Amino acid sequence: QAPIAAYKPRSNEILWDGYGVPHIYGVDAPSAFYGYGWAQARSHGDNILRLYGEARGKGAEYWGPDYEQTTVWLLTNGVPERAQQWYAQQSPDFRANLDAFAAGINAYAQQNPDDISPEVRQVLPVSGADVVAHAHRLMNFLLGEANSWAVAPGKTANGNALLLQNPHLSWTTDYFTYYEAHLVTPDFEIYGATQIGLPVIRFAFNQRMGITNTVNGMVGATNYRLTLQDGGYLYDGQVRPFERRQASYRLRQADGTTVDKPLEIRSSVHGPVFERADGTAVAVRVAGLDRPGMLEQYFDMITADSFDDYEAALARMQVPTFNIVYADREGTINYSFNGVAPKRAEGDIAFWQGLVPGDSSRYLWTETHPLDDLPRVTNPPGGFVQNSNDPPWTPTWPVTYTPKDFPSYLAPQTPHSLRAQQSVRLMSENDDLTLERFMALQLSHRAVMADRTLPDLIPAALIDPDPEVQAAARLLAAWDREFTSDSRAALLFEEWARLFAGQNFAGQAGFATPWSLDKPVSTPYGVRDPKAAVDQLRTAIANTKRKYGAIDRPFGDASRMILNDVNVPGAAGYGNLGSFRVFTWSDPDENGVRTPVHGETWVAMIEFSTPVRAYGLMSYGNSRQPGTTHYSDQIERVSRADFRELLLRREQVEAAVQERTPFNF
Ligand SMILES: [Ca+2]
Repeated sequence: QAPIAAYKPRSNEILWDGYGVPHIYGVDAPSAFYGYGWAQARSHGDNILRLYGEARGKGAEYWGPDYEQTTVWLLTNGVPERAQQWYAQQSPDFRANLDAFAAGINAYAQQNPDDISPEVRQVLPVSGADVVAHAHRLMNFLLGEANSWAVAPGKTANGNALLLQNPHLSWTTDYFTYYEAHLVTPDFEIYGATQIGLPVIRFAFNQRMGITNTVNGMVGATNYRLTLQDGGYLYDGQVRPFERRQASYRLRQADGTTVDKPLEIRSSVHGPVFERADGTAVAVRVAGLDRPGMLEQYFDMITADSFDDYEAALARMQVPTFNIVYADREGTINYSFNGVAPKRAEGDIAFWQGLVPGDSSRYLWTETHPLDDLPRVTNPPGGFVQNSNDPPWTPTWPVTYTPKDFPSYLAPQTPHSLRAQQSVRLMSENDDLTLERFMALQLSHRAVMADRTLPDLIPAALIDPDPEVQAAARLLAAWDREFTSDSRAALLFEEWARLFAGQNFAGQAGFATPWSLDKPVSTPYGVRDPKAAVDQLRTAIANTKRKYGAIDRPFGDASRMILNDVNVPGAAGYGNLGSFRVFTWSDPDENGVRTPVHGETWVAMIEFSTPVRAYGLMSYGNSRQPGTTHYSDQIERVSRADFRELLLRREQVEAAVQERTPFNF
């Protein structure tokens, strides 16, 4: 009935487990934030310092030409200055948490100067405002894939909600690195993953509740085509002069000196002006520049004492983008299509994504939608919600709204990917779910596109006079259509699909029966032009041999996951082919070996039983500092889908501790 007793820390300490996951215990909130900053510095200090240096607008100054483009971009959009403003505009209690986090990073570096790379030492000390700037850059001035599931009690065997956290970002891009951690104070507990440098956990759960995120592509900014005339720009039939402001920055030279570079910032009524290569003057207008509370909003959301508290925090509209999914031990699940969306009187999403006329107040929006204007689903009749980056039109099944219920500029009405179709199928078709079964369904790696095309392609290919084309057809026909390590037909099938549906597998032109929202998990279907498709198979056969050495190389012999000296077989594949579990394989090297560019990173599954039970893995480990043993130590488990029990209970943490860091704050 009531959740288990909350632990009351009596001293400040980090207890590290065998995978480099910090469990940070603080006697108050600022102590916990300090421990967290320390931990992030230990695990990811070099890259965090680099990113903070950038968000300062000092990339060019610290590291030179390779960082200049970002510096100009951030200074033109006023990022470092606005961050100072946002910092001052924080509530006093939350500002103190940001200060403690920064102090934690500084203290780590001070105590361990040998762990900080020479190039990023000049960044120190860091400040609460540096923290705010990085978050500002990440959310506003930086598409990524993810899956998300929440399952209501009545859909489960035990009667407790289930939650999947499953973001698919790059395995290399530094600011997209996820980090796993656990924070405990007398007043709250949070477990989960977040991007390095963020002082709040974005993929969080505790004994009461949890949330996950996916990219919705919230159209938060407008690009306005300006009509230049007589030194200014035409607007409402009149010539307006630009606002002009002289700035400057330092650029590091090869000889270690810096050089002063002038930067003129021009602005129209819309916002700062950029000149494109072709000569088009474009004004960029970003919504939600006046929303300083995004970090505190996430923090209040994840530490909410009830669903009502959660929703009230969400409704602050300080988080500019993202689909957000929620579940709790009380049994509530919710999907929210979130972000800061301008109110507009006309135009669909395509109009607002292109260049909008910058010559008229007709297109100058000034207000944004409250939470209640955006697509949301709570405790639907189907007993689940999902999003796999599909437009928000099948977040549950049966649906609870249609496209007509919302302004046409909020979200597209384009065909749902085969991954998103699988997502809906896997939840809706299963009842009486256990955590074990939930996890088994997460591993789904079906070549759904093969189900949609092979029935037409095979017989067409078998009538080709080329015996090699015939052999390829039989190879494809014998395939179980799963992306398993041992599959001899999967690589060939991918190569054919690159032609049939484009290099991203999203092309629609080749199906016989087009996608339809009336049949949203069984269209598109069929091969429109079978003879043409056979010609594509012919080309694909040559492509497969060239890339991999044969038409029947085992999928997991070519597809490997390789970190340090760990090299294990791959399984699952591209989302747009229908694989739910995603590994976006790179192009092969000269030996036909390829690895994930993006895909599964932080993967966690939580049952809100009492106490909660949760399992997870992090593909690229919990640290990327040179010399760490916690980079390649999880990938072998990933290759066998061997998830770790995630440990939130004090006795569990104490039994797993491999390193103890007492701290003072
Ligand atoms: Ca050390």
